Amino acid sequence: EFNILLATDSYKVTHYKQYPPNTSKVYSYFECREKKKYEETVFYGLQYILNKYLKGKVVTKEKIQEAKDVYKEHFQDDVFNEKGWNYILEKYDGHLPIEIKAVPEGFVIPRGNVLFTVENTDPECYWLTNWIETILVQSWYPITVATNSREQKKILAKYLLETSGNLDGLEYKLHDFGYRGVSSQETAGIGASAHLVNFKGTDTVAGLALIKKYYGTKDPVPGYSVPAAEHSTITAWGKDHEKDAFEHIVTQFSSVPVSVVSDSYDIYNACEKIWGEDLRHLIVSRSTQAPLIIRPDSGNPLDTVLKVLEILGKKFPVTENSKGYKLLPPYLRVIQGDGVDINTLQEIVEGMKQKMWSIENIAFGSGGGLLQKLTRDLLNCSFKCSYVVTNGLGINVFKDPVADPNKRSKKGRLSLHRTPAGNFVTLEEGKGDLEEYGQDLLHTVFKNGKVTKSYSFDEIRKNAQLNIELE
Amino acid sequence: EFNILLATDSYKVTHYKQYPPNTSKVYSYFECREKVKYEETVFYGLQYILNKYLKGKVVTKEKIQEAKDVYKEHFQDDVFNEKGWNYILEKYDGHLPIEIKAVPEGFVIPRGNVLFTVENTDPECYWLTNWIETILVQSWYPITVATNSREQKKILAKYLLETSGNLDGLEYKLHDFGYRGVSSQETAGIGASAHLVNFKGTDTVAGLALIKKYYGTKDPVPGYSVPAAEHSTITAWGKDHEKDAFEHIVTQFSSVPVSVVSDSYDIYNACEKIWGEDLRHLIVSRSTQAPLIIRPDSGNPLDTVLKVLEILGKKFPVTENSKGYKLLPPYLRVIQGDGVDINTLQEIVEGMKQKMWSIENIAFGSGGGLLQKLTRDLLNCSFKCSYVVTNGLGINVFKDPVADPNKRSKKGRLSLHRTPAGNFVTLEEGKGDLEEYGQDLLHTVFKNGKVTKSYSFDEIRKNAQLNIELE
Ligand SMILES: O=C(NCc1ccc(S(=O)(=O)c2ccccc2)cc1)c1cc2cnccc2[nH]1
Ligand SMILES: O=C(NCc1ccc(S(=O)(=O)c2ccccc2)cc1)c1cc2cnccc2[nH]1
Repeated sequence: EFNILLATDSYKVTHYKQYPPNTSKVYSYFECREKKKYEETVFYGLQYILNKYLKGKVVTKEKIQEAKDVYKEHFQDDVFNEKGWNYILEKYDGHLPIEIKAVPEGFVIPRGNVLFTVENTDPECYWLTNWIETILVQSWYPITVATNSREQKKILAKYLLETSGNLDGLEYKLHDFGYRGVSSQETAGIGASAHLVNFKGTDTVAGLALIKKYYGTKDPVPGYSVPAAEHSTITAWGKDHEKDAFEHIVTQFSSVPVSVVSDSYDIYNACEKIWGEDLRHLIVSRSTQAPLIIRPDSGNPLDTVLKVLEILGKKFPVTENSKGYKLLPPYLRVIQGDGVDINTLQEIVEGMKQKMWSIENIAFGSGGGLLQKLTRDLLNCSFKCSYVVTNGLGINVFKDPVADPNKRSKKGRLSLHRTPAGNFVTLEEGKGDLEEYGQDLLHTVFKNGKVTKSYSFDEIRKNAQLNIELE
Repeated sequence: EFNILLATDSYKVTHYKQYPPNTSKVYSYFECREKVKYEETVFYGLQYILNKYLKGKVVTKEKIQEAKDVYKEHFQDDVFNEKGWNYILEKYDGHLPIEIKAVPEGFVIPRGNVLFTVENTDPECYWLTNWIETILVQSWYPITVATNSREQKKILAKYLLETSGNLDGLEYKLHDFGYRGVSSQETAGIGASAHLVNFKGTDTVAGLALIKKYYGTKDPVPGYSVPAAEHSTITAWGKDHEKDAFEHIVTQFSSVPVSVVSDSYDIYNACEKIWGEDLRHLIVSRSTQAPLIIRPDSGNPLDTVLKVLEILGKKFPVTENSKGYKLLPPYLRVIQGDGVDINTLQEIVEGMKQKMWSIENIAFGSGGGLLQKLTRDLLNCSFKCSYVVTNGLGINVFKDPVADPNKRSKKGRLSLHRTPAGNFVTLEEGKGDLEEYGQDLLHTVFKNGKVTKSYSFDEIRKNAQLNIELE
């Protein structure tokens, strides 16, 4: 079972002995710190952590004893704050005396702004605010997946609009292939849910149950997929029977969309001779609601996509759309799901544009690039103490390392506001109390063991919309 | 609750319909596919997956109904194999009719070798082998963390041996700081445990319980830490009271090791004037068993380490060890825990060596670098079908994409052997049965719902030792 007393960085066990004596309040905040790309971030994922790990009776006698036993051996010393944890158990029935205020989930906020704050609500628990730093900071992951996914949606929207004149199908242009490529089952669910803030296509099934349990949608599910082959279902037929595999699969799935990986032996032969000649009659007969989606899966991504389109364009009837770009017939599409990250995505769509191919023709799958190849450094997600009260006096505190001004932190009590021009600003040093900038955009989402404000997945999706979608 | 029917890539739900008719066996294997770095891998983490997710009754009537209901919405159609899953429920009381063979955990094996194989044990469940691809392929993560951690240990060993003449303390030279920097609590535990295959220092407490539950150690715990400050326990004292904070902290922890982050405002001032003058009397009085460990945390990692050492060397009595390298007195050490990955680690120890500083003086902390900044591409961890039986006939199968020879997969039934020179070789096409290469080194680790062979964490550590440790 999960034990919050064992869910912190080891050294934090020792911090209750290190704060100034007579400290009654420790107040800390989280930001995606500005660095001297990724100018704005999607705030998403805190509600998951609040519900799964922080709410309700999270302290018990048994959990306190288990932590005491572990830390005795881990430190080879008795340094654990048993008294402090006992107090929470006795006084609050094991509920955390903490208040967390946060910007609404889905909100899109420029770098360098307060996203949430944490403070103790009982003077005895001054040490608790930063105990939970470690678990709260893991919100960096859904924030970063959601943000990077959104930035890819911006690229797709730009190129789809330019080559087609509209945004039809945008929400299915980047499919999550990352289940096998992430570090754990839990990460899979969290990451997939973050991608679904921006798109509707996922093969990472774990995301669906997470959204249903912690957020909720009006629709039965937040994400969708369609039938498709993998290399094993082609290669199992034997090297000389690739055509037989293709025919069997597209016939099994004749009335729904189906994707067929086509590079087991020779992608170019498969497109030109197998699909383009031998089995063409099974392709040209398909419904617009049930295309074949050809999937290359190796070679230089841009070079391969362009060559595949070039081949298909000569075996199938291509049209020129009203923007002047080439368009495959509606029963035939392509998905590139190898080597796709934000950089290569951009390279591929720009390459297609240069060769006069509409982005209507293609969709992308991304796995490791979408869900695993991300770190806390990308957006400088960071949690810092900005305000303490000692001997009844509040003091504004901060770090400001001489050799790195980028690591300077904010001072005092913080609040988030709209500017007169409709942008965002974080006020420091309690200046929000002057009420010169309208209402604080941070809302209490957690207090004394209870989740106090929640958002549905639908609301989050609404908040995270692109400007171009809004327009 | 976890549901194995919902723990696969969506498209695999549709694969049972795509294999050749009358296929009775699907046999697949995992390797770290061959491409100058990472020539050998540490096999670790499958035992966790087998126990947490695959063993025992993993199919229930309720789980089948849940999956059916989810997939109907996710695919907007009825494509889920209810019959196949009901078969497993009724015939085997929901135990998976699968056999997995694997190399022992902790084993260090060159790239491009079979590490584990999977096949179904009931002809009706031919589809099951690749259903569990997704969950098994997540073994990439503990393998990759353990491997990259071990590669860092090789660097540290080389330089510690050169500069000091021995390997004392090697096992505490790379400390895990990665708890906040990984993508989930589950990942935290898995990754921390993988690092502990090589070292004993961790702040990622989640790793301890995972090891205790799934592997086991003779010792009470597999990993250790010591008291230490964070920026908040320094900055909370106020900007003008950094000295007061330092004095309080080292006095509270006067007889155990303590690390104190010293760069809140000016690391060089902190080292030269606060530690080196104002509080020097509190440092030179400490026990060899209780050093102060000074922690810089910003600036260029190499330049900052070198400058910190130069400052301390002029304020404290430095000796020259038997190798001719400079050594701080035993009550004083440094830890660099900012910007550390395998590359910067190498740069720092080489720079220290060039400046005649012993590696005895320093330890490293690594967070995102150690546990998060890794992907499945680093070692090319991959699962592929190599052998099928259809119409009673076994066929060797494989992919071999024309544009990427590096993605070619192995053919037929596989086995792992010792060569005459004592190295590893993987035999394909069932050739292990020719008995020209002695016994198969893989062991059956899972069969029909039961874990059939397992390893303690102590044995895994022994298997993963460096050659230099063995010498
Ligand atoms: O083909 C796969 N999944 C099915 C699949 C999803 C989306 C698409 S699409 O073109 O975006 C699309 C979306 C919506 C409606 C129609 C078409 C095609 C097919 C798969 C490969 C793979 C590789 N690695 C890991 C996991 C994977 N899933
Ligand atoms: O200081 C920290 N932990 C305690 C800490 C562990 C090991 C060391 S050591 O020098 O390797 C050492 C090991 C064994 C015996 C003596 C000395 C020093 C101090 C910390 C910073 C941080 C930053 N980010 C995240 C999480 C962190 N923990």
